[PDB]
Amino acid sequence: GQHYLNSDGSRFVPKDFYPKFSWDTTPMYYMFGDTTRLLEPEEVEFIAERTDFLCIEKSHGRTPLGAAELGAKHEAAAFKKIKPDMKVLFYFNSAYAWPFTSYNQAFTRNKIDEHPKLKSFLIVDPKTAELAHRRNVFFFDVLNPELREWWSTTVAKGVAESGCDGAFIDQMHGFAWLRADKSEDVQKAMGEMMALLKRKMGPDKILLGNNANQDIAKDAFPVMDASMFEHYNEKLLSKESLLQDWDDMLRIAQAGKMSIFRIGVESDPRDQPVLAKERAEYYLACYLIGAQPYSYFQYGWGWTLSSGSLHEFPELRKALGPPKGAYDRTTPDGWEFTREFEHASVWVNTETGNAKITWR
Repeated sequence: GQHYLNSDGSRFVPKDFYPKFSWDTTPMYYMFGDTTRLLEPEEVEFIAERTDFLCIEKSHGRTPLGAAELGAKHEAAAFKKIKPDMKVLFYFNSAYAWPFTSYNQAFTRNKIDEHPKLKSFLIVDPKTAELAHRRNVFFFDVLNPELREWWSTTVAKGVAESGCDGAFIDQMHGFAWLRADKSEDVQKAMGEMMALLKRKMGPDKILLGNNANQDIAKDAFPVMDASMFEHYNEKLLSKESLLQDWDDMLRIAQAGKMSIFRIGVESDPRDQPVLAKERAEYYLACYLIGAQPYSYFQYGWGWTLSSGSLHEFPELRKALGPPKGAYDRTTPDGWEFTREFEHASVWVNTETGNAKITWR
């Protein structure tokens, strides 16, 4: 146990700028924001106790501070006051031009025409010859090289201005379904944009891509340091998808990269805190079956500060310890999986949705 071991027994060698990792208890990642307010010191303390790795969300502190990147700057400093080594990521979406940061302030129905260069970065709906939009939120066009340059510089500027340790990039699809004949170009362009960002952030900055395990992100994945399994709907929590997760988590770890295995019980088949606490054992088990060095669990029922980050799920605080080996698929075509850790025995049936972790 001198070095962290992937489930294939190979050694995981982290980069110097990675967050802390340990198997002592479930390795945790947190991600949260609140448009309406900053964290109270007591809330910073609560989260800081439970994680070394978090991300501030897309709108945090927008109302009190006026711009979401100042929310990120505020919390990054608050957390680092407590744990100077905490890793705090700045959020930026690669697809939706959410107008929550100063950087994106022009991407509104009433301002965009006054910014013709920024407007030219956006997808046009061929059905209207006007900007494509989702409730008047416009769509970056990754096929536009000037957008790739602007966006990657902007994100790097947001990481620098906020004092964050890197970036969480949301979305990898580049709206490929809107230009499906160019899907391969979109995937290639996305990789180009991420490589620009990775370079522009300079050394020692973490790049986490959301859902970057998906084939659509293959050109982006190499320059990423981390990828998140978002489990954003029921299909992604199927027994087949969970087995794919576990396969992907090994591949990610073998690449020296980190994974975030994120669960929002809003996507559970079944009052969210009660449900979340009841399902914690099952979803933790799903993570532990596939867990690797420098993989982290995120748990709650959404993305707001009030969506789980400030609740105690006692399973997450129990001693876990290093895995004693890879999971065992109890029968070759069945959906029961077990795995042993130094302080816990995991059993899960992903066909039926039942699990039991026996804490020793």
